[PDB]
Amino acid sequence: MQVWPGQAYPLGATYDGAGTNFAVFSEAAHRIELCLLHDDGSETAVELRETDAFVRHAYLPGVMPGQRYGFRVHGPYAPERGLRCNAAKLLLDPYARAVSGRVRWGEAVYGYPFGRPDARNDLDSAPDTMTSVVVNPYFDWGDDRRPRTEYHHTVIYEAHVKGLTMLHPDLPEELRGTYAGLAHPSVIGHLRELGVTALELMPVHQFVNDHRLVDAGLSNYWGYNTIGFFAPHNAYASWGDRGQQVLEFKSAVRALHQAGIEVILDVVYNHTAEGNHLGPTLSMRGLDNPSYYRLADDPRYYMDTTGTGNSLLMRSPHVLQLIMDSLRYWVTEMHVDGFRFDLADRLSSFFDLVQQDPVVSQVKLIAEPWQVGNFPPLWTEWNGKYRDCVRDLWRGEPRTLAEFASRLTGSSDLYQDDGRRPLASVNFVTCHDGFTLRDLVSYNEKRNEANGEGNRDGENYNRSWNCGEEGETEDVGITELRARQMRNFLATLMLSQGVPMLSHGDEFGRTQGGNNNAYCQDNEVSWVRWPAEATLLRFTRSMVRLRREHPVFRRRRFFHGRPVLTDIAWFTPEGEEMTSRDWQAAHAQALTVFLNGNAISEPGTQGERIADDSFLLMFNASAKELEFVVPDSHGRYWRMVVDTSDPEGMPPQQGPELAGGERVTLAPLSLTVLRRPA
Amino acid sequence: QVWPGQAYPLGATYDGAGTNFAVFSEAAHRIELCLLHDDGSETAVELRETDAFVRHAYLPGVMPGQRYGFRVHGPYAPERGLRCNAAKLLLDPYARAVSGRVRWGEAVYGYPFGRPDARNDLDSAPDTMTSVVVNPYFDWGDDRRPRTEYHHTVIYEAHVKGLTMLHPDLPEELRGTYAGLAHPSVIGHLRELGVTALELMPVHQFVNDHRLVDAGLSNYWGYNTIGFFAPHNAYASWGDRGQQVLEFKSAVRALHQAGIEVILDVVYNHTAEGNHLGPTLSMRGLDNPSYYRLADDPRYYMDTTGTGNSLLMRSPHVLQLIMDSLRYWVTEMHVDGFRFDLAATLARQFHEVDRLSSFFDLVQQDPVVSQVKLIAEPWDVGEGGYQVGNFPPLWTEWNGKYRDCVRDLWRGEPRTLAEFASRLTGSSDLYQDDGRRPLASVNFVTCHDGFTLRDLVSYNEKRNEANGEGNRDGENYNRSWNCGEEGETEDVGITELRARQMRNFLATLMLSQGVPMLSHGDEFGRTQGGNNNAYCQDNEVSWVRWPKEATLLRFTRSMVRLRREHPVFRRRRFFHGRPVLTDIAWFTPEGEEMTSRDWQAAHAQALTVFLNGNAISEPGTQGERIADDSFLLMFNASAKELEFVVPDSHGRYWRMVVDTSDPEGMPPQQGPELAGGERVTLAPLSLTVLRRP
Ligand SMILES: Nc1nc2c(ncn2[C@@H]2O[C@@H]3COP(=O)(O)O[C@H]4[C@@H](O)[C@H](n5cnc6c(=O)[nH]c(N)nc65)O[C@@H]4COP(=O)(O)O[C@H]3[C@H]2O)c(=O)[nH]1
Ligand SMILES: Nc1nc2c(ncn2[C@@H]2O[C@@H]3COP(=O)(O)O[C@H]4[C@@H](O)[C@H](n5cnc6c(=O)[nH]c(N)nc65)O[C@@H]4COP(=O)(O)O[C@H]3[C@H]2O)c(=O)[nH]1
Ligand SMILES: C[C@H]1O[C@H](O[C@H]2[C@H](O)[C@@H](O)[C@@H](O[C@H]3[C@H](O)[C@@H](O)[C@@H](O)O[C@@H]3CO)O[C@@H]2CO)[C@H](O)[C@@H](O)[C@@H]1N[C@H]1C=C(CO)[C@@H](O)[C@H](O)[C@H]1O
Ligand SMILES: C[C@H]1O[C@H](O[C@H]2[C@H](O)[C@@H](O)[C@@H](O[C@H]3[C@H](O)[C@@H](O)[C@@H](O)O[C@@H]3CO)O[C@@H]2CO)[C@H](O)[C@@H](O)[C@@H]1N[C@H]1C=C(CO)[C@@H](O)[C@H](O)[C@H]1O
Repeated sequence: MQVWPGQAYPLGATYDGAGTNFAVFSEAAHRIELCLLHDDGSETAVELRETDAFVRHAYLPGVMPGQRYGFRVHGPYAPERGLRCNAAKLLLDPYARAVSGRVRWGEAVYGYPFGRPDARNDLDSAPDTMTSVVVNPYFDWGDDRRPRTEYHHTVIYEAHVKGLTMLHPDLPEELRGTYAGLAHPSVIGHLRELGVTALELMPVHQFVNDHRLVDAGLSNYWGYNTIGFFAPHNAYASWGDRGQQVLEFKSAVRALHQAGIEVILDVVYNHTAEGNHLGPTLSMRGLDNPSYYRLADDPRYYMDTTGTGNSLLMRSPHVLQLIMDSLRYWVTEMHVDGFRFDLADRLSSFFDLVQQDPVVSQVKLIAEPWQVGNFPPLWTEWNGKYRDCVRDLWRGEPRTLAEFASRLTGSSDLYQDDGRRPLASVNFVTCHDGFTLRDLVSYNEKRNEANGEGNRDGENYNRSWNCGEEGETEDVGITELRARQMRNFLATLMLSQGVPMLSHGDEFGRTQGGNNNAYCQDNEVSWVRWPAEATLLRFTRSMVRLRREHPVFRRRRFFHGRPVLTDIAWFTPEGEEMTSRDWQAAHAQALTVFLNGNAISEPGTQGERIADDSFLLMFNASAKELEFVVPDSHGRYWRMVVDTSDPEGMPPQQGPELAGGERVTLAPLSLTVLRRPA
Repeated sequence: QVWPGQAYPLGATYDGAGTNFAVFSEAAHRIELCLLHDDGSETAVELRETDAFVRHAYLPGVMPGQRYGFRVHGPYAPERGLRCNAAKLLLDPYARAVSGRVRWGEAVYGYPFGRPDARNDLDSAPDTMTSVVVNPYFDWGDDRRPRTEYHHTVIYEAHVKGLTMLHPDLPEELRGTYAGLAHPSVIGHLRELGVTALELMPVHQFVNDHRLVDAGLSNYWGYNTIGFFAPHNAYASWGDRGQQVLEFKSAVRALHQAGIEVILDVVYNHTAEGNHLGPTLSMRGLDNPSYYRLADDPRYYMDTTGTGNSLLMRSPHVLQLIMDSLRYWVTEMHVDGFRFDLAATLARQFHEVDRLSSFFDLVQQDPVVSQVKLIAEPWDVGEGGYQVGNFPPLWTEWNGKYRDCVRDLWRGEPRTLAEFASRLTGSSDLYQDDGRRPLASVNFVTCHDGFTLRDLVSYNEKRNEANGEGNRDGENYNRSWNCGEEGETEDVGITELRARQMRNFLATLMLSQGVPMLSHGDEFGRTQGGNNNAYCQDNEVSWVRWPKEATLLRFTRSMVRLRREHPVFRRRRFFHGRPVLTDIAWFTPEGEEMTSRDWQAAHAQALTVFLNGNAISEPGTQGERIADDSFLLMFNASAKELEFVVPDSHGRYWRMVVDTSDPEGMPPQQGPELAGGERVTLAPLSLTVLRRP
């Protein structure tokens, strides 16, 4: 069987039309065998003899897309030195473009014998692991254009690929819960009409169903257990797992771009599915353990800075190269538009590589900072302080107004000194972590007993109010207050400076029963129920529309304040400008903000001045009715455009005209917006 | 008309309707884009939109050929390392084309000549170089990067101007220019010599040092870079307003058509702005603490052994500039590889491993940069940073130990045969343990640093007084022997020996494992009159004199041909040696196996090396066996006639193919055939090579 020396680059299996180049890195390896799997369970093994800077490689003529392959590394098994090579284990190609199968849990997938953690286990793992597959790279994108929606026009919608469409009645059964279902015109239509410009997907890199969850009757639903950083998770594909999942994902991106929607991927580079020293041996632990993972003071064991078993070695050059090769691959070959990272001196070279890379540095780079306000000036960040503060406003925490004013206006205290814009602030009321929007107005405390960890998992301080009853209620008064509270949250988010993120299904009032950490619930707890929910839907679409049609809510600069033209002003509910004393009043829970649509200094794309209507934002988060006074001349008139006290949705319902100096009564825990054209 | 534009890419990008301008500075309070007109006047525009400290604007209607520059308003505080000074017209570090030349006066300095810590408010615009907007268009046609594997590579280091300044076939307009490099007479000379890669000495735009100009000298070699994205304008016949780009591309396109790669000597470790008394041209005025490694008293600059300043290699925008530069020269200028010098002098507490870790990380992972030829000059042997053998295994290196050892052997230095055997076979002791191939050692006997080949056999000591530093510059320990007289001679005996010695060096280079590098003009026996550091000699000291069928050229062309025809001299694996076929064997001149006693004897100055051509284990590109003839290399590094016995069975015949003591050149002359067991005497300081099928 013909074997040529081939190329050390690129890494992985590269098909050229007549054959396939294989190249895999290990500096611990003594010998590396490429194993070609056949459909009958047999193997043909061929040595990767040619080595260049510890990359072994060979080109194999006649090897074609669809071929299943793996690697066997012959090398030391010395855990006291951090070496865990075990040639009985068929290893996943870290660069695999497609991964087939699933893990069948048993002794074979572990590298140690089932009595002793530091001895060696000799059963062949090949029939019980996932396997890499050679991919044909061809895909006709036609006129595919990346939307390149600027941040001040962005609305992010975080969605789970399976849960978003698992119960959608317009889709055929085999598209439901799949990548292809994302391409369905009904799903794309709903995202379009919501005003969504960026679909952020929960992890789509090939991950593993944790043995712990499988053994407990659960499954890894969210996917924060990556094993394949180049392969789209095969369980979300209905077209098949031998390359077809690549085709599926690409056609989903292509359909979303035809609708003008960006694809952002949640990517999890901080750990892998191989876990701690008692986890399985599937790819990197068997390839080169000290080069990939951060090892403890005792090299037998793994630094676990996240709770997820292990930690990638961020100073290691082939870890950095893999991460970058992966980001470039998802942008350049999968046509995604950005990334959401959790990197829970060590990150310095990583940040250096991101910043200078001409492909990656130009996509949307969104960070989970957990480090709030400390990512480099090209990163935007999830603003958890925004979430906690807005949650505090509407639950009545009694000194929130001063901080809420900052969060409402882009959190300058967090980003201005770094040299960023308010658009660095990704604001959100809910996400996949914690309560859904409806559970947040319905539960004081989390209900995660179905996750099998004794209610020890998930956030303990939810900053939530059940509105008078824990859980589901018959009371129409509670039900209506809950519905307004949800409107308060959604409206606060769409009227805030920064970049707003919505959590899939919140536009429908999705509930998880008070489960605030549903990572392991691949069932009706989490799946979107497609459709009272018509008032919430109408209210959300119109709130997104208001934001889209008024630039003063989405400025590129921080508000200037009063110069010693005024672009923003703060008033008491009785209509007097607010003093420094006013900000500390203990039961200060109400406020009027004036936003001056005549005072937007940022030019538009061709240098033109940007003009807008002006607004009055009246917040009552006391538990009582309050009279507000429109601060203005008695002859100037203001149109009420938002009133979250309206049970039918204002918007889209439109409101009365108000004269300056005229009193208006706001219901407890309510928001009203007025719109004088100026 | 001014639009916000974009912060990426950095520099002036022309789209067809106008030009985007983006420049980095963390220290600036305001940045003014200045647009110079041919009458000296300026139209200033603020770069108001700022993003991660990149200020940018798009100017519709601004066209290629537009001269521009930056003025940074910001703090002048040398105590804090801030040297922003809006009176200085600063260069765009990303300038694709730099026009003009520095006119040395007080206006180009950030400080007044009496007080280094005061601010100099003179306008610098009439005395500095200016950046030029360029049209990126170029029709490359069928252009292909040769991607010549290392085991087929013959490098030829050349100075753009000196290579062709005196070439009689070129019209005067082209002599010494990028256009000159593309002349069919120049390309044809390289093709016939066997050259596969042309390594050009610094072509990045550089500055004529004030200390040289105020001495009647100039900067000829160019290790004083100011523009890392622009081809040096003084090497361009076509003009300096954008044409220098087109001319450089023409040269690369012409060389690729002959199948010759371009390697660029690149100097990223320091700039032409020098220490705190140097001028303020680009980066010192833009963001001084971001660009330069500053001393603990930030007024002052850490340096890199006496160049003046040192780029901050841990700075993200320094790394981005270097990577952008590398990518630009590869992707758009189409060059094939780089020779780096990353030397610096760090204070005790800091280490080179942490200074360059990100840089090496960046280079290894980048899809474009990591796939071109990456050649490093190591720190020199004493002042240890990255010493030879230490660069990461993706890199190849100038092997200075090869140079020293082969010079010592043909000098007759006492105990050289041991190290020589190692250098001759790829320097296994420098490259085998780190996982590299013998192709990691760029071998050479001469380069632009030190003596030319002819001077290496003509002088015991350097003569650098014309360079203006009292003979203190350049290497003191050349490992040279003048063959019996210092300087030129009319003695026929010393001339014969000098010619033989030059064939010894070239034959030794071409038979050694590794990648050979030739120094331009050594094929014509170029001389510098014993000047061993001719960096400031832009004159007949340095330029190549072209002949008007010389023995040396004929001998060199055929030695390169000998290597190209026989894979045993350019293997991809280190020699296995004895255990088990035997691929290499070492013999005394009397013809018996070298023991460990023979390598260390004082008298050990002569060797017979056997190279087994049926023992090449590494496959070719389609997995087939590589086969070659077998060879005997007989070295007489002693100073007497010496008898060698052919170490072979009693009835096998060998062809003599190299004999450096033949004065008409062998090769290409064809010698006789000898039988195993025969005695043949070799002249002192001579080399004979025998070939058997
Ligand atoms: N960067 C790079 N360098 C190479 C390669 N092949 C050889 N080198 C070098 O050539 C020397 C001799 O290789 P050899 O004749 O095959 O002699 C080798 C070979 O017979 C065998 N060996 C080493 N590695 C392997 C391997 O991976 N597979 C097999 N089948 N044999 C190996 O043991 C001998 C001594 O091995 P070394 O100490 O490593 O010394 C090696 C090694 O330094 C390569 O593919 N890439
Ligand atoms: N002509 C000129 N004036 C400058 C500049 N930088 C600051 N200023 C002026 O001084 C005001 C205070 O600036 P700030 O502290 O940076 O507070 C700024 C700053 O944090 C932010 N920001 C404003 N423009 C930009 C920008 O272009 N890029 C980024 N990343 N942030 C900006 O908006 C806030 C309010 O800015 P303004 O309303 O415009 O009001 C600014 C502006 O009038 C400049 O480079 N050129
Ligand atoms: C292994 C680990 O699984 C479970 O942890 C899951 C979390 O409950 C989820 O909240 C989810 O966290 C991710 C966030 O949703 C996301 O926003 C992102 O930032 O990454 C987060 C973490 O990666 O994903 C986790 C599952 O992927 C479980 O609750 C947790 O207790 C489990 N840790 C056990 C594992 C062993 C070692 O294998 C021990 O090290 C630990 O002490 C165990 O508790
Ligand atoms: C400024 C510096 O100019 C002279 O230094 C030159 C060297 O003599 C040349 O040999 C050449 O060195 C380069 C190598 O050829 C090359 O292989 C590469 O590795 O880089 C080397 C250094 O870049 O190029 C140099 C000039 O371009 C001169 O001999 C030297 O004395 C001069 N240094 C003076 C400058 C002042 C500050 O401005 C002080 O710091 C020093 O003490 C001065 O001596």
